[PDB]
Amino acid sequence: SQKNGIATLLQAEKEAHEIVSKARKYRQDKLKQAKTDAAKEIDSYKIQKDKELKEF
Amino acid sequence: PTVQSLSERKYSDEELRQDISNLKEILENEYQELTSFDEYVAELDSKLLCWSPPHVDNGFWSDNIDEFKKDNYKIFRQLIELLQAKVRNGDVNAKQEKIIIQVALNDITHVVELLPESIDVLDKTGGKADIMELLNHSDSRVKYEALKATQAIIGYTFK
Amino acid sequence: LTPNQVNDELNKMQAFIRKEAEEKAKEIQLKADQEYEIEKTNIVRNETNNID
Amino acid sequence: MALVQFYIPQEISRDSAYTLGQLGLVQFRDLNSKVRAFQRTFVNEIRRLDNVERQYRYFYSLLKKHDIKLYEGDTDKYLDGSGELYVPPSGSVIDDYVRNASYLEERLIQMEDATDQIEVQKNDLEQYRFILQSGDEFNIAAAIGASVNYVTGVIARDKVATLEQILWRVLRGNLFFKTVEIEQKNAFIVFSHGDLIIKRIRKIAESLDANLYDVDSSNEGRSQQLAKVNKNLSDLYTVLKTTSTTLESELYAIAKELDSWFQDVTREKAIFEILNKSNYDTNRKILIAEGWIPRDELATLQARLGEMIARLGIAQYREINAGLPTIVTFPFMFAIMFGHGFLMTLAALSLVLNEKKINKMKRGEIFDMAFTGRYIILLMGVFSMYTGFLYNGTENALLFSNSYKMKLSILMGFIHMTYSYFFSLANHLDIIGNFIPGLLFMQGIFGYLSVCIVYKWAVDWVKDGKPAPGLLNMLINMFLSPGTIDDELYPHQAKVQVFLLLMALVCIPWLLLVKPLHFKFDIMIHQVIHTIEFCLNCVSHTASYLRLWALSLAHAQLSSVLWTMTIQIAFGFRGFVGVFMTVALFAMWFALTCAVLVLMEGTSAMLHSLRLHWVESMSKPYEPFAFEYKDMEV
Repeated sequence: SQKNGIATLLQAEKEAHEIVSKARKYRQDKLKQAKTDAAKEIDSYKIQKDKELKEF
Repeated sequence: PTVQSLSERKYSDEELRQDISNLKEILENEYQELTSFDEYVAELDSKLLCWSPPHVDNGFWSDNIDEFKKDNYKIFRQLIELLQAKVRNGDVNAKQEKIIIQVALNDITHVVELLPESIDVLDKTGGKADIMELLNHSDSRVKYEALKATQAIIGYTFK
Repeated sequence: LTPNQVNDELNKMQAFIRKEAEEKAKEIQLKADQEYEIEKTNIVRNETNNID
Repeated sequence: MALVQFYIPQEISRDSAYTLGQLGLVQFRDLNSKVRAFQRTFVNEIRRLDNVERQYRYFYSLLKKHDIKLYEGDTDKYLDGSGELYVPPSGSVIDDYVRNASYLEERLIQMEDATDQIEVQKNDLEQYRFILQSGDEFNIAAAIGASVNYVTGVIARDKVATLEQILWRVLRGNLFFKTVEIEQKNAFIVFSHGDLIIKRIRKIAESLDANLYDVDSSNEGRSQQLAKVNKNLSDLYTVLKTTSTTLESELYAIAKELDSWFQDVTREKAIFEILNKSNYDTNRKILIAEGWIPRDELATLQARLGEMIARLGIAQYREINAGLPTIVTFPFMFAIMFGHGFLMTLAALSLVLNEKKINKMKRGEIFDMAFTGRYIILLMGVFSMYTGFLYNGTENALLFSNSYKMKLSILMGFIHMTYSYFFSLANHLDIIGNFIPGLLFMQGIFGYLSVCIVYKWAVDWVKDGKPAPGLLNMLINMFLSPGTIDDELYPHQAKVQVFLLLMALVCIPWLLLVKPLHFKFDIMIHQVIHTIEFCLNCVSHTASYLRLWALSLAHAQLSSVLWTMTIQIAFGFRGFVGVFMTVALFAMWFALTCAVLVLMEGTSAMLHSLRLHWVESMSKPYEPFAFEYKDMEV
């Protein structure tokens, strides 16, 4: 029964490495999502300062 | 030491080796980033001696030896007067005086072994007599540091 | 020797390797969220300095 | 349970798992180096091997600095007493074991260098203090200031001082002296010269094999310098005493830790090779499995490491058939060549208790291998006394004792020859073959020759004779079909030689014919080479039996000649001449008899060689030699 579970453990190690590769891919995509979600914040402070400059 | 020994025996995960290698550079450069004269003057002025990564190097005492010499070696006479004054008031076989006696014996051994002109300050001040008696007491690591400090001044006497 | 001990040992080893793989897998996004928030705060301060 | 890992090729994993199962093991499952996250090809195993090499170099430097010998033994199991103390049952830590040895060696090197420098400085100042104090006298007259110049120095020979005084007196005028002082080894010299020629005297004194300077000690800033030299020599003795006590306490406190650290570094270095982190180990042992073993069964499983399996902590035949009949056939046939066997049993039994002390004595190369095989020399030495006591039946003349001892080795070797064929026929269990034809022609010829030798000793009345018997009947037989027996054979009536020749001639086709029937449920050349090799070995195996009776009769004649030639001369000339001549003749006779018995015991390896090659060829290698000593041990 070792010859049937040996390939299941060998594929289970590759799936376990693939899960960490998927988590590293999501962690790598989280920086691009943070930069894309952070690059738009300058327009609200620029328009908020322009509203305070237009009010003055 | 755990980061340096753990840096050689890395794991399968790259995040552990990148975290240990990233923390080892900031931990090693954190103590090396400070000045030896401000650390030695702050530790000697604060009256608290302790070991560090840059305190066991002979280059710090050799670099601060010329800057410390301003009153005929008054800085080394103040450190030897702090070690001998700690030896008289607050006698050995104590927890507090053992660290300052060991660090003052290592720094006095490195400063005495660095230049041969600091031996006159120890004989003029009077801390050279307590260095020979401090070796025969307990704390044999501090007795080995005082044995190296007495061997450094004893090496310049006879060649 | 027997196949039941190898089947139980491989069955425990596969579940332990899978649970260790997922439990070691969650920390990448668990630190990546705080890293993305720190990068967004740094970019927001970098834009707010020139805006001010 | 204790996690164990083994590495070997993927060809004998079924045979390697049987030894671990018989020695204690459960949950044997085959795996690879790409399943778990703790066994794969990584550089961490090479870095741990480099850290184990640096820890081995630090342990070698600490062992060399400790003044102790290098530790060894290969202690890896926990069943023994010293293996449990020299090997921890917990996990392996390379950094914690490396830092505890590097931290001790880093202080031990500075303590040894400071102790050697303080001892050299204290020996120099103490050596120069007595020279300065002795030279100052020849009361303060020369060490406190004067108008004359003195030259003090130590020298190991007065001839160099006489030649330097003759050269200085001949080449520089009367500017020398003549002084001699005994010292502790060197001699104190006393030279005097002018105060304006001290620079020229340094080159001639240094070039004359001497160190005659103005001042021996390096303390001359006051009057006198011996007071400061007595203080420096009074503090250097205390600093050298404290450094010697701290160095002795450090080496005595670190010697056992380094000795256990070497044994832990052996298994820690073996764990890196068991991890398979190198590309060369992947193309050598492709099979790597794991199993569960208990703590109590880990000692018995770690005692025997199988044939090629690597039993990790916390010629591979085991049962048959390599050395089964060699344990009885080896010492019994080897002891027949050697009562003379009492000295071999006493010398063999004397090394039992003294094996540990005799292991480190370093005396001889054959005595060490005899001390390792104590059970073989004890069994063969004990069995040699029985057959040796019978020869040295009786023997009083020539051609009387050799007629029975010559025919005794044929019947003695025939039982081992039939036992080797029965042991070879028992193995491999149509499903059997290649052994029914063997021992049929030699069993008939040698069976009728042994039967004629057995019936020859009963031939009384006259229908008997001793020409020789044995070889004479077999030599006369097989050359005459019409005859019956010549001589001393069973006369019933003539058909014994016809049945023996028919059974020996019928074994020719049955040998090669029985190979394909026994092989099944390139064989031609193997059957022809096995037929010619069996035909040559059948005559060579029976022909090689003469060395036991030859060496036995030669040793018995060589012992009885000296004993019969010394016993009569020992008892003659009564008085002091009988005690002195009997003591010297008995001492020289026993001294030559011990060397003759050691020469026969050293020359008795023909049964081990012929039993190792010829007996091992038809039975199945060096597995029977280790299997014979391992049989009596277990």
